[PDB]
Amino acid sequence: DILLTQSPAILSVSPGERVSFSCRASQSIGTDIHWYQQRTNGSPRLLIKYASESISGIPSRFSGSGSGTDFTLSINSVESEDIANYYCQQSNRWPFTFGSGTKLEIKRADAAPTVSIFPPSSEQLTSGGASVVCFLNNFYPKDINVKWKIDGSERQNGVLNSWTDQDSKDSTYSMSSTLTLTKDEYERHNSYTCEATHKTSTSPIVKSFNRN
Amino acid sequence: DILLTQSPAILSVSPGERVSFSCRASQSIGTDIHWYQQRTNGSPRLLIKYASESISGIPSRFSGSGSGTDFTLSINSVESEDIANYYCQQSNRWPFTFGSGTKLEI
Amino acid sequence: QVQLQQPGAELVKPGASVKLSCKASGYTFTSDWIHWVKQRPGHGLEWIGEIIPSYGRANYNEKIQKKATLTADKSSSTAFMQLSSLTSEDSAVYYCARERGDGYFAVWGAGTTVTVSSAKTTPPSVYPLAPGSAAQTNSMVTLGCLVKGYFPEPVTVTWNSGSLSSGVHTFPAVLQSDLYTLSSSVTVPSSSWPSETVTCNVAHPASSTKVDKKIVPRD
Amino acid sequence: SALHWRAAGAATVLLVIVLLAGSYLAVLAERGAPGAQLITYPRALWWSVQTATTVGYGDLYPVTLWGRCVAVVVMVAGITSFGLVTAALATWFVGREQERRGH
Repeated sequence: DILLTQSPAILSVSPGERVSFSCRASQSIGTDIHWYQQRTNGSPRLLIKYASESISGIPSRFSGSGSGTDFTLSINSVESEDIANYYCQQSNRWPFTFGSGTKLEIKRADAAPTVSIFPPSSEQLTSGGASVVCFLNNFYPKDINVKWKIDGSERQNGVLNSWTDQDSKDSTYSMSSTLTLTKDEYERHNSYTCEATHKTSTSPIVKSFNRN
Repeated sequence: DILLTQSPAILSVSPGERVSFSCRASQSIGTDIHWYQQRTNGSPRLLIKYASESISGIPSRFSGSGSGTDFTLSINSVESEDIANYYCQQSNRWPFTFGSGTKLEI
Repeated sequence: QVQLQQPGAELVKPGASVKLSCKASGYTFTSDWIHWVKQRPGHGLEWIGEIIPSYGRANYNEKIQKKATLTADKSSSTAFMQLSSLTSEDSAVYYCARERGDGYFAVWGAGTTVTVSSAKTTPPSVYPLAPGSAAQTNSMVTLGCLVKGYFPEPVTVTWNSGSLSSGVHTFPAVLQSDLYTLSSSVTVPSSSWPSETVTCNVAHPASSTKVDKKIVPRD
Repeated sequence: SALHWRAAGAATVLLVIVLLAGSYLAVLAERGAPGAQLITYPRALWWSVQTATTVGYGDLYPVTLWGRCVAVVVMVAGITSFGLVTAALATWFVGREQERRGH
């Protein structure tokens, strides 16, 4: 079967710049190559068909080129909405096959995180639980560390973090640190703090809140 | 003449696991590849013909795939009776040729 | 209008076997082929098989273990895929797409999330997240709502039934003892709250439940 | 209207039908066979036409038994159709040469 090689796997580029992903077929497939876009959690979307033919509804920003074994999908002037995974697919010979995929990644200006701390909900406490949510939104680079402190004392148990893939709205990243305790453990403690340490500033950004 | 490369030479796998031997032809042979099994002291036994067509009497466990120059013989869920040597053979161009063989080892 | 419709999710016990659906609408020709692609989390697209409704024939990917059986119901315009004896390995998002016989996938379905576990289907619990009483604020305000204790994936979190799109982050769920947990974050002008209601819509296809939860300030 | 001319006409409508069906059947038969290229309608149509006219460039051809069976039918239809036209042109020339002499 035909093998479609997509390298590099990840592409980093500055906003507005021109960018190109390559797709190499293990054998000559004419122009029977097609390009698909897939953003975080969406389904694939046809960008270019038959190597260079454009589809309607696709920003004139996207073009295709190539023939035989070497194909290129270019984006003249990249922008946040372009952050996704790009795949190539051939219909020259059966069975149709797909490329391994190339992730487009934009490099934007440094942005410090927007921290927000949230005290557990009453509806939740009403059922024995207590979750202290903290958001580290729209920062960049994506390297960020979050520290919890219960009554001035660093906490590390019951903490589960979650990061978002690069945002396709502004090329930033966001993280959600969730400190989960029982109403009990929560009832017997004063202040809850969430400290964020990010390249944007030596000083750690912090948000606290006392149960009363 | 067409050269059939079978590497790795030896394959080690845990019982029940899935396993695959590869066979590479020095040139495009379509699907004119066939697979043979040969246990210790027995004669070869046809497993798969024409790259993917199954033979009757062969555990549904054995499958084949590939076209052109890259062919694969897979065994879904290996078991002791599968311990043997596996060879590939092409009939695309004269003379028919054989692969060097791959020993399955559990 | 949405051309290929597929059930949001399907829970299956190891060894069991679910049958996915994909119903089409719009122009349907005799040259149409419906394909099925499998996408394991984090990995790429893997072609599973194809079927030509107008005739009923289907072909499958030989490089992999055949765990699917494609069929098509002419009258209802629905293509079906029967996956049998699944395992953790079979858990993934399965898409169906339509190919006009010219080689490329014109349109894809939203895909069906298939999770193969022993765990039981548990609807999600939604709690509000409003700033604390002593948190000052500027031009924008960050509200959000927590979705926890659900299984299996996924959950779809919209804000104000979709009207409020700009400023939303719906973090990837974390798993812990057969139950997922995630949070969604929304940011609106601090002036426009709570005068204008901000509600988070959480849908969990696996349990056939979609619940609302308005975000009002703390007492 | 003379038979030879009716046949010629029929032969043409027929050939067209065969080309179209041939294209469809070919793709249907070829898909599922690794390495097959006769797998999309547009080119299949181009394939059948070049097969019916017996030109066959080799850029496309069936590799499965049913595909080849479909090819034979197309080849034969194209050959018979075009031959039937030649035959009609002969009956026309023969019939009119008899005129240029009297009968």
